[PDB]
Amino acid sequence: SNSYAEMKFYVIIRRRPLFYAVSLLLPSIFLMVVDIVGFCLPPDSGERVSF
Amino acid sequence: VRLVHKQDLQRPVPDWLRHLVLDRIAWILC
Repeated sequence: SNSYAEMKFYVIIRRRPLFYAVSLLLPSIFLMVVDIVGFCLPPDSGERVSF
Repeated sequence: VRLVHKQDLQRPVPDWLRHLVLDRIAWILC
């Protein structure tokens, strides 16, 4: 005995994976290659551990 | 720092001894 009218609007939005790209993957690979540089340090030095 | 260290191994190769301690030394001195 009581019916109401609905008009739905589905707004569909997609994110732009650019601002979150650099801010995420770049520092990770940076510290990664810095660690790779860190392997070149001889175990005898001792500064490798602190590295 | 990998180059200069006491690891009780090896000897300086003459081929790269002349290239660095002789030639590059004169090149750097000037």
